[PDB]
Amino acid sequence: PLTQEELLREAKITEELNLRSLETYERLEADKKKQVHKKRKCP
Amino acid sequence: SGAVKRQGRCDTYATEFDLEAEEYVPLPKGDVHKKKEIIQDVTLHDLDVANARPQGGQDILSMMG
Amino acid sequence: YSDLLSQSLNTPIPLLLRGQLREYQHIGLDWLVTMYEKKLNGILADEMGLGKTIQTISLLAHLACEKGNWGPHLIIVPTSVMLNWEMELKRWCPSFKILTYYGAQKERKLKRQGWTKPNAFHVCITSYKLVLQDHQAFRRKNWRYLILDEAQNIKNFKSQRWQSLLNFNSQRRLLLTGTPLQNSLMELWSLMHFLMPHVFQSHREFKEWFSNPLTGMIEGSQEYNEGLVKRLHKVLRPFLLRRVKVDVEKQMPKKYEHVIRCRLSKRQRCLYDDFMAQMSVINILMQLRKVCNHPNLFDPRPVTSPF
Amino acid sequence: VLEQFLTYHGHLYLRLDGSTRVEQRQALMERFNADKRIFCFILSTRSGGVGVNLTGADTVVFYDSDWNPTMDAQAQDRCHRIGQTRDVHIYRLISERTVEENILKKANQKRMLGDMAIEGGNFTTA
Ligand SMILES: Nc1ncnc2c1ncn2[C@@H]1O[C@H](COP(=O)(O)OP(=O)(O)O)[C@@H](O)[C@H]1O
Repeated sequence: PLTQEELLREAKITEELNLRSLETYERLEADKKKQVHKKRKCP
Repeated sequence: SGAVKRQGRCDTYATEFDLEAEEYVPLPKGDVHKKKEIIQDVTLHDLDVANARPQGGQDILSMMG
Repeated sequence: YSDLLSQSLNTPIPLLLRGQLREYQHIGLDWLVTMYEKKLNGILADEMGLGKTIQTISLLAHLACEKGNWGPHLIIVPTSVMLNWEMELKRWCPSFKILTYYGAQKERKLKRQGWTKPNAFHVCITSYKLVLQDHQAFRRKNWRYLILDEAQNIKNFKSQRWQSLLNFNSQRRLLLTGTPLQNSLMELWSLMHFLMPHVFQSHREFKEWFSNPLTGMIEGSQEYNEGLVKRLHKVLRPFLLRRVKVDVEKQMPKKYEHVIRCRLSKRQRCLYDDFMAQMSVINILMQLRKVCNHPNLFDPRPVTSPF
Repeated sequence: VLEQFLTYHGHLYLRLDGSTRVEQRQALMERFNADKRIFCFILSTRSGGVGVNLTGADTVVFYDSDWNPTMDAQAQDRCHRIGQTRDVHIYRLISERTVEENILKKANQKRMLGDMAIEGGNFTTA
């Protein structure tokens, strides 16, 4: 407590990677959601 | 009266087909079930001729005409 | 303040950021971080599209990296944009622990479980529809930087948000809005007093004695149209940064505003004359607006059918 | 009634109101800015002000302008976005010598008030 001047600036890497992964998953979800799903097969 | 008219297909489906013979009218507003008072002014001869020469919907009595 | 800031601004480094700022965004970041370093609150009045959100994100990143200002940061943005600000913070600076405080009573209760712990979160994102009634939990907090997106919701001091957010304990305050005016000059006072109370400590009357003369400059009443406007500019100079997109991104096409006016149809003429020769001025204006749009708004033509 | 009028003339459109769900709003935006067939995009003036991106259109017709400004601007900015490929023509309809004339005048006055107030060179230079 009150002693993370540098420990915080070092541990920030893990949170950065975590949020990166989370936001990449968000973008992937949005991309897959943007699809059209149209199929006119002319029976 | 029982008369049902055809104002046309819904307006949102205008983009469905390229060109069609159907007419497009905006989604009717207001509640599906609505009433209203009409202050009509007619004559007695109208009722006389309506009861002497009846009319109606989907009745074969129209053959009288 | 203006002179000593010009002296201070006679350039920082965008450290700890994924993307890169544009030449003008870097200058805005420099201006507002120098403002911070000088212990002054300001308004980033950059027009829409210029990307003040990324500028504020880079400012927070710089504060956390260089000044070690990792403490809790509160960002109040409209509910429809909370997701946008969260995505922006994650794409540009994922290092910050982001606390997206939203949901129902139980969800928010759960999300506040253990938030008093140090370093549990670095940037808190919420909305006015939420902080307005949960101020009891946020008021008693040591916020370092208070950020409000789309500050136009705080346009007036009679709206329960200006009051709810006024006494929020915070070290620094930042307002993001593209239109601080065009409703009245009192909105500028509502925004500034929230920003610098001791500077505008005088109640709304003081800036009303600034607007009323200024408003007459547009109307028939006394039309100085000079001197007082330059004094107002001097007063607003050290607080707000304003830039127009026509020159920052001038590559945009030109836009033309055309105004055409038509006559009123008899069906419109009769109704307008009837309402004019009639309630209250507000009700009359509303009925006239309703008439000018279309007369069917009152009663469409009656469908006729036999009796 | 605007749709009732546009139908009589045969003009494709995709209305947008506050009652529409944000999902439906985004879907209509994406379908309009992509499909070239739709000619009109009827919407309210003071609807969702942020997130709107209707670069697919190239002209604006303000039917019922508001007394106060900054919202017609937010409305104009829905088509006058960054990346626009063609010039935007904004048409404003006013029914003569009515309350509408007054609203237009007041809007202009407010715009002048705001222009003379904030557009006085508040850049990082000075
Ligand atoms: N320097 C930049 N690099 C990449 N994208 C940018 C940059 N500046 C702005 N943008 C884009 O501009 C958009 C507008 O973001 P935001 O600032 O939230 O909107 P507003 O302009 O209304 O403030 C964002 O989606 C962002 O991707």
